[PDB]
Amino acid sequence: MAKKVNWYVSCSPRSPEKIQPELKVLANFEGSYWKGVKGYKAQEAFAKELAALPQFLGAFSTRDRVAPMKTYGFVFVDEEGYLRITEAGKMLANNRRPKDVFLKQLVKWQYPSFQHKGKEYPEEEWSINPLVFVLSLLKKVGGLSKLDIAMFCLTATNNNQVDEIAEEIMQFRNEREKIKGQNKKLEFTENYFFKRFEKIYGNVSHKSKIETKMRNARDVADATTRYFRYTGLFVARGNQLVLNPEKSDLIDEIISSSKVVKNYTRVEEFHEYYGNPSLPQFSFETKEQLLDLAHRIRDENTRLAEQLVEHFPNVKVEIQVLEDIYNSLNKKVDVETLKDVIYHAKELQLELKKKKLQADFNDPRQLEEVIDLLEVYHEKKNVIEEKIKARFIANKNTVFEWLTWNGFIILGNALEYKNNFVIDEELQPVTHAAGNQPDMEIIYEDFIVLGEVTTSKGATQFKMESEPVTRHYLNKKKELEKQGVEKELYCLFIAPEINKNTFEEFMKYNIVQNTRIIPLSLKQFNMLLMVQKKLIEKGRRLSSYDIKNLMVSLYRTTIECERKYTQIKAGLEETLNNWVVDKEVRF
Ligand SMILES: [Br-]
Ligand SMILES: [Br-]
Ligand SMILES: [Br-]
Ligand SMILES: [Br-]
Ligand SMILES: [Br-]
Ligand SMILES: [Br-]
Ligand SMILES: [Br-]
Ligand SMILES: [Br-]
Ligand SMILES: [Br-]
Ligand SMILES: [Br-]
Ligand SMILES: [Br-]
Ligand SMILES: [Br-]
Ligand SMILES: [Br-]
Repeated sequence: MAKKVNWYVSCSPRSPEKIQPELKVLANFEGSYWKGVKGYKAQEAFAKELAALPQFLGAFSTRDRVAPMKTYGFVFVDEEGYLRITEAGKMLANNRRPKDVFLKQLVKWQYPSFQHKGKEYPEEEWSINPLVFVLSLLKKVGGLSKLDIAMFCLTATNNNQVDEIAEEIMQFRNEREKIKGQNKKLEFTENYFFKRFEKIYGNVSHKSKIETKMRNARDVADATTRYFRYTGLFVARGNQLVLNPEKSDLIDEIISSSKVVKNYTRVEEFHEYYGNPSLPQFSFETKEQLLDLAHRIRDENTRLAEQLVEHFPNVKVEIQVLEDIYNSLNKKVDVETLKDVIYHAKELQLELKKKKLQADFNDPRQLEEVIDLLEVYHEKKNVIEEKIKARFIANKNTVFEWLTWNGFIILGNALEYKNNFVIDEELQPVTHAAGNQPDMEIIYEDFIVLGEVTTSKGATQFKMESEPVTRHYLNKKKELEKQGVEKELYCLFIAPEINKNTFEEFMKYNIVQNTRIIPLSLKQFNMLLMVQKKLIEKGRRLSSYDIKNLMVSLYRTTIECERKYTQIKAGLEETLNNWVVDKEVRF
């Protein structure tokens, strides 16, 4: 059959925030001829401008990068052959309320559509809003792993199949539980997957063929969870995609008002709807009800801050931003201003939830959980992969970044815990930091620490980290100086095993290029977490000063110590132990 039998979310890119910079470049070619051979000139000029983008300075086809921008309603080619940018594409190019733009586009997203119609996508088989299908399915099955999405969701082609696939997942789960033996369970699962795709791609080395289908499905499932979590309607709970408990009413309305419109065969008529980021218009998107929503979020944020500020006065950072955001309603109260206030207020609530983790970590079980997961990174690669896949959606390299960041939060005192990796609305990890950024920036009152982490080993470690770390350091220092920020910059480089050549390369930059890179073993980093744990046990905790002094002391050792690897290494352990002993904790 030529009929397609699955939908997909693009893997180019697989994480949705990487579209904006592409789209901003593409918007420059609005009004360009973009069809046929006359289309070549503009499309090749675009391709060159895009290859200069940081994310591509590490070779695709232009058509391949543009396709998701068409599928999600940001751009189209009109009937006269010119490239056009929709209002949704314009908003995202300008970075206005991007997660909200994605929510509305992916809620409207349907099959068939202008991009996916005709012979390949017959209405007899196709009538689905993939994101909404998945919201409705989760109401039935609670959660979906990436494998669940690959096995059951992508091959759903009609909104009316929610109940049937719900029933089938539960029957799959009920049987799988009966299979005794973890390995046995893996094989059952894999064979259930093989058979299902068999009846479905029954179309036409067989096994080699449906195994490619299965592999593709897994790939797409990953991308799907990242795009869907980006909207905020979904979050991770362990290794499962689940509904965001704080968006219940919004999710109810989405399910209720979603639809497959039939006006998709001509490009203009379809994009007048699909490219409109005001559509669908939700019940509460009136001035009157947006005031109420803005005020509800303000009260939530206030409640949060006030619970924290007595023991964690660094939340005074978000309290003031909060005041600046809402002072705009003083000047003007219209729907657009309200939307912006509400967008920034949710962003700030997330910032408050990061400081709230400080209070969570007062419970030693919570704190030790972070330590214990970090300790997993001393195990062999196969063990790490298994333990992390069972507890997270994100891969183990991303999770190592997230765990190290939680480590900074446990030590406390920062003004901002700036993860550069992506997290979702429940603070769970999604996508690794970009190649041109350190993994995180922890800003304190009078110093700043970059966190650079890797699970890399030996020469590929040297390979991977020597230039980017020293470059990220130097770019940041440059930026701070241009911005007039009078704070010393440190970089903490953390690996389970720090390679001597990597180490020696950072020592050379420290003394030669005036960097302040401090290489700390995962074991040494975990020691810090244990020192804080014991202090909290005794009613104390580390101060901002304490952390500064560690950074300064270790820094000084890197440049004052004798120029010999073994000496500097032992000097750093010495300095560390002093600091630790100074805390007078049971060690
Ligand atoms: Br980029
Ligand atoms: Br194209
Ligand atoms: Br696509
Ligand atoms: Br098009
Ligand atoms: Br919305
Ligand atoms: Br998977
Ligand atoms: Br099971
Ligand atoms: Br077995
Ligand atoms: Br996200
Ligand atoms: Br604080
Ligand atoms: Br590893
Ligand atoms: Br992994
Ligand atoms: Br990633």
